[PDB]
Amino acid sequence: GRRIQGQRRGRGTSTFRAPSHRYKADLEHRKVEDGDVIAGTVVDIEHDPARSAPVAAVEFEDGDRRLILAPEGVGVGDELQVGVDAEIAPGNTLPLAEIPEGVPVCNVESSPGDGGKFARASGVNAQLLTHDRNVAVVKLPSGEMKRLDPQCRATIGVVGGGGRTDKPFVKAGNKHHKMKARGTKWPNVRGVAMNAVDHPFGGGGRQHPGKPKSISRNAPPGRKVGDIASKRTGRGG
Amino acid sequence: TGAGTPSQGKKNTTTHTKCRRCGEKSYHTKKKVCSSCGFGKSAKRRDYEWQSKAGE
Amino acid sequence: RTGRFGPRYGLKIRVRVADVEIKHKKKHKCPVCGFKKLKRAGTGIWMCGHCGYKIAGGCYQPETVAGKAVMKA
RNA sequence: ACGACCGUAUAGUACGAGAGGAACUACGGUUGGUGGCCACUGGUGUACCGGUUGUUCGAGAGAGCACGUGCCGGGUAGCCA
RNA sequence: CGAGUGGCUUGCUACCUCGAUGUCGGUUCCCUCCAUCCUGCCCGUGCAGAAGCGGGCAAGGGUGAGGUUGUUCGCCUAUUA
RNA sequence: GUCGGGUGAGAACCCCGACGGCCUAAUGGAUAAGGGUUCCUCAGCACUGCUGAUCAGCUGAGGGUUAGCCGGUCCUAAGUCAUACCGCAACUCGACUAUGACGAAAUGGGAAACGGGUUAAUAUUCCCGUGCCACUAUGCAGUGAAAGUUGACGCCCUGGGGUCGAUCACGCUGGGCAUCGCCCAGUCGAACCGUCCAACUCCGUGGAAGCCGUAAUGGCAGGAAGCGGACGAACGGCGGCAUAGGGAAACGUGAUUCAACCUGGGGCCCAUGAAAAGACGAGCAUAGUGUCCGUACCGAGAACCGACACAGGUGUCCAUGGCGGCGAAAGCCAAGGCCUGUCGGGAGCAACCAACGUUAGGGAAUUCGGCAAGUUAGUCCCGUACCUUCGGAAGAAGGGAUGCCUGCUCCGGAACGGAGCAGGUCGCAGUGACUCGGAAGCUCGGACUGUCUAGUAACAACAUAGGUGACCGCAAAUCCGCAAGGACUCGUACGGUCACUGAAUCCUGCCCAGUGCAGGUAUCUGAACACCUCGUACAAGAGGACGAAGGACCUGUCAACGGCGGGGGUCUUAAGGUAGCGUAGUACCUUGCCGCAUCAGUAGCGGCUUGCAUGAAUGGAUUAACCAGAGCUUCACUGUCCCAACGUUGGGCCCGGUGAACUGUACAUUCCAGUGCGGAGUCUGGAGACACCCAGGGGGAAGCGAAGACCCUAUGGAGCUUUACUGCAGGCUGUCGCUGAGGACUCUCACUCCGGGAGGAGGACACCGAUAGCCGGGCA
RNA sequence: GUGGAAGUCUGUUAGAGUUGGUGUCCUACAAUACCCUCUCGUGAUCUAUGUGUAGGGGUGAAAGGCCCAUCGAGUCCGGCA
Ligand SMILES: [Cl-]
Ligand SMILES: [Cl-]
Ligand SMILES: [Cl-]
Ligand SMILES: [K+]
Ligand SMILES: [Mg+2]
Ligand SMILES: [Mg+2]
Ligand SMILES: [Mg+2]
Ligand SMILES: [Mg+2]
Ligand SMILES: [Mg+2]
Ligand SMILES: [Mg+2]
Ligand SMILES: [Mg+2]
Ligand SMILES: [Mg+2]
Ligand SMILES: [Mg+2]
Ligand SMILES: [Mg+2]
Ligand SMILES: [Mg+2]
Ligand SMILES: [Mg+2]
Ligand SMILES: [Mg+2]
Ligand SMILES: [Mg+2]
Ligand SMILES: [Mg+2]
Ligand SMILES: [Mg+2]
Ligand SMILES: [Mg+2]
Ligand SMILES: [Mg+2]
Ligand SMILES: [Mg+2]
Ligand SMILES: [Mg+2]
Ligand SMILES: [Mg+2]
Ligand SMILES: [Mg+2]
Ligand SMILES: [Mg+2]
Ligand SMILES: [Mg+2]
Ligand SMILES: [Mg+2]
Ligand SMILES: [Mg+2]
Ligand SMILES: [Mg+2]
Ligand SMILES: [Mg+2]
Ligand SMILES: [Mg+2]
Ligand SMILES: [Mg+2]
Ligand SMILES: [Mg+2]
Ligand SMILES: [Mg+2]
Ligand SMILES: [Mg+2]
Ligand SMILES: [Mg+2]
Ligand SMILES: [Mg+2]
Ligand SMILES: [Mg+2]
Ligand SMILES: [Mg+2]
Ligand SMILES: [Mg+2]
Ligand SMILES: [Mg+2]
Ligand SMILES: [Mg+2]
Ligand SMILES: [Mg+2]
Ligand SMILES: [Mg+2]
Ligand SMILES: [Mg+2]
Ligand SMILES: [Mg+2]
Ligand SMILES: [Mg+2]
Ligand SMILES: [Mg+2]
Ligand SMILES: [Mg+2]
Ligand SMILES: [Mg+2]
Ligand code: NA
Ligand code: NA
Ligand code: NA
Ligand code: NA
Ligand code: NA
Ligand code: NA
Ligand code: NA
Ligand code: NA
Ligand code: NA
Ligand code: NA
Ligand code: NA
Ligand code: NA
Ligand code: NA
Ligand code: NA
Ligand code: NA
Ligand code: NA
Ligand code: NA
Ligand code: NA
Ligand code: NA
Ligand code: NA
Ligand code: NA
Ligand code: NA
Repeated sequence: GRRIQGQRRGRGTSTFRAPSHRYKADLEHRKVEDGDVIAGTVVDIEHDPARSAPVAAVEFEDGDRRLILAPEGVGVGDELQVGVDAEIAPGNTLPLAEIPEGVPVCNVESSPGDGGKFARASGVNAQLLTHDRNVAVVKLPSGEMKRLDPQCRATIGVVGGGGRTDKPFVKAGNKHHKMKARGTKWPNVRGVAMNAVDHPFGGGGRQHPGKPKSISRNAPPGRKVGDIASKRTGRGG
Repeated sequence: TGAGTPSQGKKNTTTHTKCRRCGEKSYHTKKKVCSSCGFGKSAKRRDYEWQSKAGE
Repeated sequence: RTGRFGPRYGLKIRVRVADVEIKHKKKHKCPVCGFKKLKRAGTGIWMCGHCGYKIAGGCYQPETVAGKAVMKA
């Protein structure tokens, strides 16, 4: 047969690549020598092409100008602060240790210094549950309990743009446009709508997968399609 | 649209050009590589044992 | 509202469109001052035509249920 | 190169209890086929004449174009049914 | 039950063509066969007449229009000698 | 095209005049690519030119392209290359990271040029006149000088300013017509220098509690209007340029609508609409310099691609010439271009064919089917059903009006803008041509726009929003690579990967036995290393102990593959079809039965339905809108038909010129029979037959065209599939090496990751190398 | 009343496509053309120029479509007599 679509992707040709050149900024927390003294002002609120959510322009004291992963409720003129002694208000960043348990956070570092990895998309937020001198327990948007070094810096509040997912695209044309700002091939052709030579589900007088859709974790690429290592399917039970 | 005659009309692009190195009109000006001597790809001249019969 | 969709798309799709965009287009009370002169500038971007205060809020609403739970905690 | 039918007289007769109901022959017509012809009716008739829209020749007069007549109205001959 | 004729149906056979003999129906146009549906002449009748039924000679001429169906066939309608 | 005329040995087609036409987003004007001398001139006709040629894109020889201020050049874009690094057996190979360079001639950014003249041929390049930029030098000014601005930007609506053009009014200049007095053309004048400034922003004054303002949104005691001021625009006005230029002459003035250009307001995004060089910021005089490359012509029904002077294909600018009209529409006509979509002559010009007009009466009877053709048509008023997702259906349907002329009214600042009124009047006909819907109903499918088999399929197929399931916390899931490495990713679960169903609406039952996936698992099974026993002075080898993933075994799971029967009042194999829908685009029997409709209805629609062999995301039912989708009916319509006729144009036929191809074993004037490998112009018997030629429609040559696509045969081929055979990648798992200290554990030192570093996490695992078992159509 | 939304409608504006005529052509004008008719025509739109992806590999709103008249595995040469 021929390689299936999931195999073409990995090559990274234009069609599957993100329009990087069109993106604005790689949102990451600032690096502070220490002290926390680093503060700045919100100069402007812009639209982030890569995330379809708002992004704040900030001017720091030492002249640095950089775009920031913005928490709901930040506005022009506001002052943010980044450090161990940063105030505890929305838009500010400081280690989970200095943060008060029970508060909504976002853009949480997986390891101190990485600049933030978790909870960064539209309207999401992590939940700081437990403290300690060794482990800071956080509940990520998926619901999973994540154990994190208390040194990991995070931002206070919930990411901006909440409620996006609420309104339907209503028409292909809309998806189209959204999908053109993303490293994805759109539209998508159902595998059962292809030929045998093109996809494990292709072929047949009528449209139905040949074998059962749940496939093994060990199935190799080219064959791993359908319901991947599904622990169950359906809705019953 | 016919792949034949009608599709022949749009052919006004320039690709292969007189080669600075070999003098053959094979220097692809878009690839900047010669399909005949390999100028722009190989310091050595493009040459293959299959350009002639096995025992010759 | 949804009427620009004519007889297309279905009840649920366009009803949610009118709903979201009616709240979306309602008069909003600005955070800085108190005036209801807040309008959406783009996806998740709001401003007040009165004093110009540009804010970060929901996508279709300037405040989200979760943005409010923040203020408290 | 003619085939066949219908109608009238025969006759409400022969026959028959009645009901009903022929024929030979003489007539008229129709239908299909056939060959030919255009006085007559009908079609065509970008021969022809008129009406009229748009535009061009300044107007008027008189004209060109609008597909092989702009359109509409009428139509000789001839060819036709 | 027994003897046949035809070569329209169907099957059997594998002789003819696989360096191709263009498929089904229809249509258009031509010639033919008789095992005759009508038309001409006859015989019989369980032939009064009228209308039939059966049979004989006879292929000159005729055998048309429609509704469903791709249909051949066939079903159905109204005319029809 | 025609009549004259010119040239020439020779003229239908070369040139001149007249008349007659063709092209109006092109058949005009300017160009990109591409061609490459095709451009111009002179001399020619052996070649090329669908005929001819004195002509030519042909042949020959000469000549022709001039730039500081038009392009290139410079910059950066997607992205490309080189060198370094690393990988690879290796490279002309390969990804990352660094550095450098490349990457835009119509159409990205961009220092600076206008008018006129001139040549056979160039021209913002030469010449005349006038102007401008950059750099350098001298001189005066200046210490400012880099912050900032600019370059620099999406889609939709819209206001204001405003040139050309067009039109209107009037004058002047030139011309046309000649029943009037009308009609046409012109009436010019740059870059540049100077100057003016609406809009936006802001300042002072002022002090609105309801006013201010718009086409619309809107503004305001956080200070409205008004008033005064700062900043501030055009390719615009005005002056200069200019007793420059140009014109035979006049060498105008006002106005409206206003492309270019300038400048504002509003709306939209699950979409956010380049960058860099350069410019400004940052004065003036005088002088010098401003190299290099491109510049001809075509730009297409003859200069490009398509073998051709090919009816094909091929980007940009002119979108403001007049009448007309809603219009960048039709039709007519300018300017400009052309008679080269390049063979001609003749016959009332037959048959037949291509395009087409018209046909009485009938009116779909034609046919698979109304295919084709026809009908309707523009604008206004009146009026408008079922159904519906309330959007729509809808221009439903149906009905009425429609010109010209005379005099007016209303809106508006006005239009050479728009809406109405009265009276008069001609025709068969007033959207008079042209332009310009036929209408209504039932059923199926797919919801919709969208996509597709370049070249027989446009569909019900694909996509889609919407619904659902699965995997994953980022050193992830998924995917590429031999590796070095990489996409997803400037991304982080409101994410993005992998699949199914396919808008809305009402819904979506039962089955985990098999298969698949996932988890668990006392016990069983389960490879190699290391270990123990036997054996061998060692080794092979035989056996044991221990046992990972996997499997047995159990559990979960159907919006996972799929299934939902026979029998009786349970059996196979887990369950035994629920809501619906049903003679289905699924129904064998079948033209099912009943009804509707018709003279007659294997069709259609409705009801029934035991469904050969319907049914729920293998989605079920249903459904407004939509549709070059499939079937059916009605009104209207008509040469589709009855049944054909006549006519128009181009062929056809004759003549001059040009001039192929298919096909051909031979013979050949055949016909009726027969015979023959059973489908004969050629054999046999008879019949017929004087030879040659023209047209015709094609009966035969099993006519020509293609070593039959169907079928079978070959120990043929290829693509595809799987629990076919054998292998391969890949995933999981044990073991060994890297690898270190004190059947469960701590540590840190290798190694890995995070951090700019300090340092933090992890850690003898992981990665990587070797091997062993399992899975293994992803691949061979 | 204003406003002017829309994968909105009509539309040979330009432009894009290709439903029917199973017309013309079928040794063509053309190795996919001509004409009439018809679909789309502010958007998932069309287009020029540049640029990326290469052969069991691309690209594919999926037709086994397309990758220079070549596609169920391009073309060239070689293996190869
Ligand atoms: Cl999305
Ligand atoms: Cl140029
Ligand atoms: Cl405004
Ligand atoms: K055969
Ligand atoms: Mg990033
Ligand atoms: Mg969703
Ligand atoms: Mg929308
Ligand atoms: Mg993309
Ligand atoms: Mg799909
Ligand atoms: Mg398919
Ligand atoms: Mg496969
Ligand atoms: Mg399906
Ligand atoms: Mg299916
Ligand atoms: Mg091709
Ligand atoms: Mg005429
Ligand atoms: Mg034959
Ligand atoms: Mg007889
Ligand atoms: Mg006879
Ligand atoms: Mg019939
Ligand atoms: Mg010349
Ligand atoms: Mg000459
Ligand atoms: Mg460059
Ligand atoms: Mg440019
Ligand atoms: Mg010239
Ligand atoms: Mg030139
Ligand atoms: Mg020509
Ligand atoms: Mg008639
Ligand atoms: Mg009929
Ligand atoms: Mg039709
Ligand atoms: Mg007035
Ligand atoms: Mg009309
Ligand atoms: Mg559809
Ligand atoms: Mg096709
Ligand atoms: Mg279609
Ligand atoms: Mg088609
Ligand atoms: Mg579909
Ligand atoms: Mg989804
Ligand atoms: Mg979906
Ligand atoms: Mg029925
Ligand atoms: Mg049906
Ligand atoms: Mg179910
Ligand atoms: Mg003989
Ligand atoms: Mg053969
Ligand atoms: Mg076969
Ligand atoms: Mg094979
Ligand atoms: Mg790292
Ligand atoms: Mg295989
Ligand atoms: Mg539309
Ligand atoms: Mg349209
Ligand atoms: Mg391109
Ligand atoms: Mg197929
Ligand atoms: Mg080739
Ligand atoms: Na299949
Ligand atoms: Na017999
Ligand atoms: Na037989
Ligand atoms: Na043969
Ligand atoms: Na036939
Ligand atoms: Na007879
Ligand atoms: Na019949
Ligand atoms: Na000629
Ligand atoms: Na000026
Ligand atoms: Na006009
Ligand atoms: Na559309
Ligand atoms: Na099961
Ligand atoms: Na199971
Ligand atoms: Na079923
Ligand atoms: Na369509
Ligand atoms: Na006719
Ligand atoms: Na013949
Ligand atoms: Na194959
Ligand atoms: Na309104
Ligand atoms: Na067509
Ligand atoms: Na290949
Ligand atoms: Na070979």
